[PDB]
Amino acid sequence: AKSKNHTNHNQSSKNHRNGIKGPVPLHLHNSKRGSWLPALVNARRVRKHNQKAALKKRRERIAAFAAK
Amino acid sequence: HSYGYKSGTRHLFAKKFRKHGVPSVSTILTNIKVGDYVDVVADSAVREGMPHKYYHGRTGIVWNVTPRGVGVIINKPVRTRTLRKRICVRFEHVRKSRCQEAFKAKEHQFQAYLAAKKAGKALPPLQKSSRLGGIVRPKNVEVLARRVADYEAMVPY
Amino acid sequence: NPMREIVVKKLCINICVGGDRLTRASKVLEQLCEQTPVLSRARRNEKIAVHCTVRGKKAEELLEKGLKVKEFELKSYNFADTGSFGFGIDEHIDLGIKYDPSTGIYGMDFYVVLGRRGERVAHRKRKCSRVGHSHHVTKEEAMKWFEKVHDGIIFQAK
Amino acid sequence: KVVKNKAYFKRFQVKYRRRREGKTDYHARRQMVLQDKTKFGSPKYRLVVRITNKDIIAQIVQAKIVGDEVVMAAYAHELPAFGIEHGLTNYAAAYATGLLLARRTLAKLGIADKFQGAKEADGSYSAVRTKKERFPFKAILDVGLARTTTGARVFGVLKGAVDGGMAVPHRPNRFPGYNKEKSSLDAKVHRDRIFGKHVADYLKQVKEEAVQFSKYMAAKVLPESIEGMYKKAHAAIRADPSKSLPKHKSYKTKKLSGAEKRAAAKAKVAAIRERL
RNA sequence: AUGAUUAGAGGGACCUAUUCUCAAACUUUAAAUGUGCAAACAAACCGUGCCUUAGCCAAC
RNA sequence: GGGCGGCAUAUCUGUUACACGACAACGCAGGUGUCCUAAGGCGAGCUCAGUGGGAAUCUCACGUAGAACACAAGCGUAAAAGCUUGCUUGAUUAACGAUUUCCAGUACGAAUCGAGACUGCGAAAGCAAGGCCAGCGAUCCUUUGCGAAGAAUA
RNA sequence: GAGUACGACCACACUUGAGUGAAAACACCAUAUCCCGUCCGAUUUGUGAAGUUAAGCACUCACAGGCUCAGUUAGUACUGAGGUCAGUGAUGACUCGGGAACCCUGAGUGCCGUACUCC
Ligand SMILES: [Mg+2]
Ligand SMILES: [Mg+2]
Ligand SMILES: [Mg+2]
Ligand SMILES: [Mg+2]
Ligand SMILES: [Mg+2]
Ligand SMILES: [Mg+2]
Ligand SMILES: [Mg+2]
Ligand SMILES: [Mg+2]
Ligand SMILES: [Mg+2]
Ligand SMILES: [Mg+2]
Ligand SMILES: [Mg+2]
Ligand code: NA
Repeated sequence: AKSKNHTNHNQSSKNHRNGIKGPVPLHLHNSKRGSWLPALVNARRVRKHNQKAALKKRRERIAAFAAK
Repeated sequence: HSYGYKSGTRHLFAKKFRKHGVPSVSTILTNIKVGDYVDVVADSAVREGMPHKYYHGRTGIVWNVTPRGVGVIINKPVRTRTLRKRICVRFEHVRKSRCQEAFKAKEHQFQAYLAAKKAGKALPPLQKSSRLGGIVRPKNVEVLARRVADYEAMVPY
Repeated sequence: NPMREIVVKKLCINICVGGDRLTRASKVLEQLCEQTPVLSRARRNEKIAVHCTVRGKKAEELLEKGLKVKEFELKSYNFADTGSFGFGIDEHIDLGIKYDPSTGIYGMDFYVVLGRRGERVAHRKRKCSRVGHSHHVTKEEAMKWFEKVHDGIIFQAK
Repeated sequence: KVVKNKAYFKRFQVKYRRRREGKTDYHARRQMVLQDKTKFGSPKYRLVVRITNKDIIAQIVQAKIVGDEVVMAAYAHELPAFGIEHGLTNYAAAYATGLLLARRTLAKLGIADKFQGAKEADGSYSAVRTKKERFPFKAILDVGLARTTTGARVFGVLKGAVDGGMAVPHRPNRFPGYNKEKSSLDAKVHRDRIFGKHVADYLKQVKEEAVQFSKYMAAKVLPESIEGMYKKAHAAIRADPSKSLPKHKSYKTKKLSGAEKRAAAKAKVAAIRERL
């Protein structure tokens, strides 16, 4: 037989039942994958250097604390 | 049935009257950085890197810059959540957004006030509420009334 | 002012053949102007006509010859509101020809473009603009120029 | 029927001011001004060449939203402070102006004496050094609306600047003496055009003629003394580039105020009413 | 502007100025209601502070 | 109602549609399964449709696009996105980069921003991995191409 | 007070008529042996400087046309919210708010930079 195909009648009610959740903050899930490759490569080099500097800084902090 | 990529864009993707033409040199010279707020507005005279019609008139943050293109993160509700859609456009379809102009002005004014108070200078006088009462001394006082001529006049013929 | 002197800018000799006839026209025109013509395309893309563009003293000499051919038969309606005029003299043999039997007589259609010095302003690439209307040649000015040259303007309607 | 009616003006959109003045090709200007958006607006310079009827203008320009910024200029009308005092719009003059602008900008940037270029002009082609030791100053060439024909003087200014220490990216394809058949350059022809030997030959012919070259013939400018003059002008440029030519009234008209114009119109109306 | 449309007026038709009427697939203009973004705590601001980078820039 | 008819069965414009987006009818007006080595790419010159004056097609002025852009429509475009022309094959390859549209936020089809190779055009900045946006296809099976040579005591 | 070159915004800058223009420019201009390109040194390319502001260009004018900003149109048209409101109904007013457009009329008729040069 012939019946009703489309309606949006109750749909915004359903969508608002558990609300329209807001977006994730920009500081979360900010993956750089797929962005402009040269800048990505340079930033990776800087990040490797920064990890090494953090390791040295913690080692120096341990030594200076042990000095006291 | 027809749902094309550019379906229903007759008036959306059209130049305003006597404002046709290729984008301008200021658009070429504007510098776009990652983290800038931009308005996504489609330029109908380019037809390269043009955003889908949904993103016309949305504002988002730049996540990526390529030599001729801009990646913008745009909020898009779908069912019960809003996604963060990363669209790719040419730079001609973004404008430096003014959505934070008032907030930047407020922060600047607060820094300026802090500097002045540190220096001991004269703070600007405070604005006053217009809603407080007071004496009114009228210049002209007229009778507000309906007259015959109003009903006579607002009838045509 | 010496810059208002009216001069001849070009002559546009045109043969409208409408094959070997167009080749005979091309050879005749080249022999008559010392300069290679260009064939025209109609509008369906065949060659219909042969025309040339003459400038300098060659153009003035050609104008003298053609004017002698018509013997001052320039009606008033021959002139135009642009300051140009022309005339068609048939059987080029009137102007010095050789009558090679391969290429017979041919009805060349002369046309003359009269203009004032300083028209480069409207045709140069950089800063192209419009010549002032005072600097344009009028129908009357072309009349005066011609009547100074060779005379013979008799009014007509058709 | 009328084309230029009221509706025509209502619907009309004017071109840009510099387009309807016929000065700026805005497609070319937009492509010349454009940079990679990843450069984030780092400086980019156009080498502007505009040869007028009597003068050659060469500028180093930076595009800014407020208007273009001219860093250095050189003019072929300033060449007689260096010797050459005639033919200020020929190929040798264009070359000399280009070299002067190159030396001026390199001295103003402080990198002069570190980028010299070709001390002696040989007319040969050497590919520029670009990012695409210490890289030389780079500007791109802006010919404007000029026809880029082989041998044109705009590339003469280009060559002068290149010999002056610039890195203006170019191929030798439009230098005089380039043969498009062999795909090669005759450097000696370019040298001769640079030092003005074509002008000297034409001047010698004009002297043997017995209007052209009148200021030449008013001086005693022999054809054989041209090339040395251009060489010495090159040297004088390399010596002192800051050198130039040795060194309130109003003609504006009073526009009448709108009320005065209204009074004029009312008076004309009164006169025409009385006269009829 | 594009299309539809009645009638006169001035230089049978054409034009010129308008005038009777108007459009879901016409529009110069243009609401109300809407719809993106922002409104200081993983952020932003200041120091021309330091380090790092095969990133940009002629260098800095 | 079913049948007959039609395709509203995959799909593109304009309108329906209510100034974000979404939105149905066997609603309306029409398209699509092709076509193009140039009708693709680039550089350079030029300006179109129509008018008016003039020469038993050629000329000079006007001309905001009223033309054209393969094909339906909308949009866009004038020193061009149209016309002509010169030389080209970016209609190739492209390390499983990212993304939009449909959307379950799955594929397919079409797009968009890229990184590398090798190139075309261009003086250059640049512009091109088809002709913007419709023009198309899972598993299994069949079938083709790639895994040149020369080196290594392993 | 001006000019040139490059410009940003892109008519308050456009269009049509007339008028004036110091200096320096700009440009008309003169010419084709060479580079180069044309049926045509027309365009374009090269070389130049005898002349001219006649045109381009710049400023002025027009009870000019357009354009820009105002006002009027008008709290009108339309519209968000309301009624066991009126009316047979089409519709309409009212209540709490938002609020146009054309016609017409007033004013205006480019402006801001970089460099270099002339008064
Ligand atoms: Mg159902
Ligand atoms: Mg629109
Ligand atoms: Mg809506
Ligand atoms: Mg909508
Ligand atoms: Mg992938
Ligand atoms: Mg796919
Ligand atoms: Mg591309
Ligand atoms: Mg393509
Ligand atoms: Mg095409
Ligand atoms: Mg494409
Ligand atoms: Mg397609
Ligand atoms: Na590439």
